[PDB]
Amino acid sequence: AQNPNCNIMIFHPTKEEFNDFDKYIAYMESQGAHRAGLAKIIPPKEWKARETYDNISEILIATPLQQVASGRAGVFTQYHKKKKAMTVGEYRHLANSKKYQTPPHQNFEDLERKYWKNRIYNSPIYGADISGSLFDENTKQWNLGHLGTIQDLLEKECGVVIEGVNTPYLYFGMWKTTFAWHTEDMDLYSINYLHLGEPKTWYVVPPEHGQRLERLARELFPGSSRGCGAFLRHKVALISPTVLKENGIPFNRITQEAGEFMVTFPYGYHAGFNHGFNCAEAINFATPRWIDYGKMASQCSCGEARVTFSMDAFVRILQPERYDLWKRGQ
Ligand SMILES: O=C(O)c1ccnc(CNCc2ccco2)c1
Ligand code: NI
Ligand SMILES: [Zn+2]
Repeated sequence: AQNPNCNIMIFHPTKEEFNDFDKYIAYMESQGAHRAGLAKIIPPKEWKARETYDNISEILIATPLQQVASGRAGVFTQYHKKKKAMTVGEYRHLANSKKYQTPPHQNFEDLERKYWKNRIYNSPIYGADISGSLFDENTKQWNLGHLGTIQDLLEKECGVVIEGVNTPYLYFGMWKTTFAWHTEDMDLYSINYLHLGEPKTWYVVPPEHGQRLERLARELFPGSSRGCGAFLRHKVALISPTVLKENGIPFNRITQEAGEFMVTFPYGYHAGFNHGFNCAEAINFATPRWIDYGKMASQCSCGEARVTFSMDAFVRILQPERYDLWKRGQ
């Protein structure tokens, strides 16, 4: 079996290998990449997402979210307070202000230490889940707005035509902005491209050990667990690497830099934080290997989790027994 220790693998495709997205994902899996839950892909040197980032300041962040923490430094929840709209130019200026800017630090490890020591004491503002794309329409390889749709994948694999669309989202970050521990909707894959700015640090649990993370989360967030059997779907829980190590949870970490892709694999729990002002683009995708994960994915039926119209069909076709209860929640 390839990659038995479930290490995060890093790939350097050539421009020829970068031509067929599905083929390359299958190749990575042939080398065991999926066992980690996360892989890094460094694009060929000939490739670019677009010409420049000089003309992005007039994008609107209609609902910036202030991420307010509760708990202890290594075990906390965050809630999202809605703020007034602002442009990307205004947001960048805010990110770079004395109140919000990245502190002096020696290296990535020092900044990680500062994050976990100090995150709960601040409330950074995140520009999340903004429908759109920054890929040039003439970028022909790994263009996140031009991937095969999940609906077409389900149809090719299962023979059922369904409604729904699948489009990319933009994420504008600043120092300490945080993505909580989660898997993707329906335990899909994701692909994430860091277009511009400062790095993003990721934590990931191997899919084969996801239930270990779930068990710890139930113990660490007992009221949330009583409220919902799939409360990690709420995307509010943070657990530090120190706490994970104390509890024997297998995980890995890696830092993504501008110009790099990350792929998350089905049922790979992940979390992380931004180093400073940045912009990422992400989308969910599927392969034939996803279908059996989609059938088994937990669902939030308590009303809290934010679900798109497109998830209806996935639940309806893959999880007909659950559909009734899940719809009552949505
Ligand atoms: O803030 C982030 O950089 C971030 C990191 C990881 N996971 C996510 C959310 N899931 C991916 C996805 C698929 C479509 C849109 O997002 C966000
Ligand atoms: Ni994600
Ligand atoms: Zn719930």
